[PDB]
Amino acid sequence: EVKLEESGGGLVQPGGSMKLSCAASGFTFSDAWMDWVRQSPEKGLEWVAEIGNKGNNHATYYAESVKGRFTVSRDDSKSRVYLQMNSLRVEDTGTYYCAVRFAFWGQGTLVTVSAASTKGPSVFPLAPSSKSTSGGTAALGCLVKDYFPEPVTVSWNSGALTSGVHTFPAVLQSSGLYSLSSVVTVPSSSLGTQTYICNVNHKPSNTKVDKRVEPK
Amino acid sequence: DIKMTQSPSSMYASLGERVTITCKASQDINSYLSWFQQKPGKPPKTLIYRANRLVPGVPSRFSGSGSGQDYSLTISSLEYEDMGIYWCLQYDEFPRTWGGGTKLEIKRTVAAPSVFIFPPSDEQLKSGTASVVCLLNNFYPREAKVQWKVDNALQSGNSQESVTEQDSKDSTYSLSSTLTLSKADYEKHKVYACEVTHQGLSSPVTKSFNRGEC
Ligand SMILES: CC(=O)N[C@@H]1[C@@H](O[C@@H]2O[C@H](CO)[C@H](O)[C@H](O[C@]3(C(=O)O)C[C@H](O)[C@@H](NC(C)=O)[C@H]([C@H](O)[C@H](O)CO)O3)[C@H]2O)[C@H](O[C@@H]2O[C@@H](C)[C@@H](O)[C@@H](O)[C@@H]2O)[C@@H](CO)O[C@H]1O
Repeated sequence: EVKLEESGGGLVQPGGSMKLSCAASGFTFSDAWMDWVRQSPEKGLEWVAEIGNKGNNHATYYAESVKGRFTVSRDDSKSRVYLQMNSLRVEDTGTYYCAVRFAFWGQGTLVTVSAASTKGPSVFPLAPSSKSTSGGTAALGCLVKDYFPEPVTVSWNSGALTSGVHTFPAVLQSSGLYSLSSVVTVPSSSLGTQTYICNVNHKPSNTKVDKRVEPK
Repeated sequence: DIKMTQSPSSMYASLGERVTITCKASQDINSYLSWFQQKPGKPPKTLIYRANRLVPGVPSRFSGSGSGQDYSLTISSLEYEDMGIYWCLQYDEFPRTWGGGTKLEIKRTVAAPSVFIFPPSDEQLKSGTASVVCLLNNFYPREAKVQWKVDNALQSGNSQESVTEQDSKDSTYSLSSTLTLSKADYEKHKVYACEVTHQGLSSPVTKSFNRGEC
């Protein structure tokens, strides 16, 4: 099976540099031409760079937006393709994918070009309401507030609770920090007997929080 | 640059229905056209290359057609796992260029949301800001309106919301809205209300709390 795995992303300041790498397996790497493609909500998918195989002497090609700033290269002995990004701009922010012959894709690596500093979240309870009366359904959750950059993940009860969970897209606040909520619906009759813990991970700041959410 | 235009931008279809979506280039691209499916948070997956060649491992309900400038992808009979965003790519020339995507979602019956309001936590208030949250759980279709009121004053410009997608477990949407106030302003008012309008509700539903009342 073909496997591709990008690495090297994260937060970098405007004007900075970052090198992405893509490790490949499951095909004859030296015969493959490879591409970098990036994605954002604002622009959709955008082709970034291509490097040929031996048949065209490893010819390289670039989107006009990155010409002179980005360089694609490969090391066949390592089965790696690389993207060196210099003079980075805010609009270079996005998820960067490596692909073989536009046929198989890596999982992507998120590149955030921003002058803002890393900040871990505060985690606040969304506590189930005292008005209720049971035999019905209650909702509870966690508000993961004021973090940068993306992403955050949330689980409930260390992954033991998945039905009824909704973890929402984050919103970018006017402060430049993100906020996200995660909720679950549960029987109101369970509130006195079941424990509910949201497990929040903000890898960009190495922040992990387990927040127990209780009524009142 | 070759401009790629997909149509429709978004649509719904019922389980089993035939679906056809189009991708048109601004010049002849010689069938160097691929189609891809993408789920939220995941990479593209290539379905079809050179206009009509299926990638190994892709189900045969997918097929591609066209030549010159005009291309189409057909799902002969939709399966639940086929929801997602479909993209096209031309690779006849440099730069390679992409269409804007077609979002495909699954039809289901109308569902009115259950609505929940959450006060700011005491923990958050300690540091000067209050977030009030309104949850709309499991509704369909997606169009919904949240109106926030504070002592009957309509709030505008001080809320943000986001919505979940359909996925393998859920065919409805859910929506979270956060109203942000300063702690000082939060403590000056009593009645916090979230009013929800949705086609599945006979009349708008309001959920509210009074600050400082159990
Ligand atoms: C197989 C290979 O790497 N061949 C290269 C050759 O690249 C091929 O060029 C053709 C031109 O008709 C075409 O662009 C091939 O692309 C596709 C295809 O549409 O056939 C893309 C598909 O995603 C891919 N599918 C899968 C599942 O991998 C297929 C598939 O590999 C082949 O059909 C199998 O034979 O390929 C492309 O692979 C390359 O040609 C140069 O680079 C091309 C990208 C294009 O710009 C050409 O104009 C250009 O001459 C040559 C020279 O480096 O070397 C061969 O080895």
